[PDB]
Amino acid sequence: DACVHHIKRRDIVLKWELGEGAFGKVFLAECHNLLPEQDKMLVAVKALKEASESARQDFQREAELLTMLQHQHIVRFFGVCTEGRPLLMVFEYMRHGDLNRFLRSHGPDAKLLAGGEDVAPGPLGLGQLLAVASQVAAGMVYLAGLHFVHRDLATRNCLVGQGLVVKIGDFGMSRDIYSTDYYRVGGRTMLPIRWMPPESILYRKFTTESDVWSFGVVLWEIFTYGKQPWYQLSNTEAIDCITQGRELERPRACPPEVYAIMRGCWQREPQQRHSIKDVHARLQALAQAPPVYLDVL
Ligand SMILES: CC(C)(C)c1cc(NC(=O)CSc2nnnn2-c2ccc(O)cc2)n(-c2ccccc2)n1
Repeated sequence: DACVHHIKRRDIVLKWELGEGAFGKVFLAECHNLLPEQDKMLVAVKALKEASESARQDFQREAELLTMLQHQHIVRFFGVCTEGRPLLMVFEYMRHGDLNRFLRSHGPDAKLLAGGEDVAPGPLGLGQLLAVASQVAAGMVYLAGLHFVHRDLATRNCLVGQGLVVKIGDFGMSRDIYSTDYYRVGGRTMLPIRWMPPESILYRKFTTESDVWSFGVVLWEIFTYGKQPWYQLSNTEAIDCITQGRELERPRACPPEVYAIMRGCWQREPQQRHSIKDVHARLQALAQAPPVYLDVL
């Protein structure tokens, strides 16, 4: 509560709504006197929907976590606004939205119409995809370092910004645009089953090793340009396939070495999976490698 930075309401000017959840409305806003170099900048502002009693504590833990967890590929948190209501959380605005939307909007069958400023026309090339994957991996190295377990790693939970800087976040399981990416158990609990390893589905254990599995699935989302994992399957069919040891096929756009990295994440025994530090190293080696090398994959 003391560690969390505070922003005066007068310094925040709401412009329009960006999105909406069950836990809050997100707005694009101007924030004044937040930084030295920038006299005025753009921010995402989550206004708390104070309906339930516990939402105020979730707000608090979110703001506390995001004040502690800060890194180049984690969503940037600037502080809260507690003076008056509704309570506001203030974030760095990422102009391309979520990585899933971005991947789909530069998929295959994308002509010269897509592109400009920070991305080329049409389908993202191998270098761009490896760049995306390396950044996410870097963010997961950091969380792995602090022994944080994400539990909902997926492209829909990654933001993309100016110059394709990618940062990991977590936007609840609240937005209805991605409700089919969860399996509703009974009432209110939602499970991202298609991203989950067999030990998480069967035994309900979430660890650093279950995140690496999920990164593996993010790597497949990236190389399928935002395709849902197991899109051909219903939820229960997916649970069956994942628990019975079935693996997602190599995507068309994905070369063998990168599929090898995915398979590294998908070892059935958690112990046998490669560390996120190794995966990042491999991807960044690939991301930064010269054109001559990459053209031969
Ligand atoms: C870092 C970690 C993965 C642990 C994480 C991140 C978050 N939180 C986020 O990622 C909210 S980002 C966000 N929220 N509202 N709007 N918005 C938004 C919209 C568009 C933009 O361009 C920019 C921002 N958590 C977390 C922790 C506890 C409870 C809930 C979430 N954990």
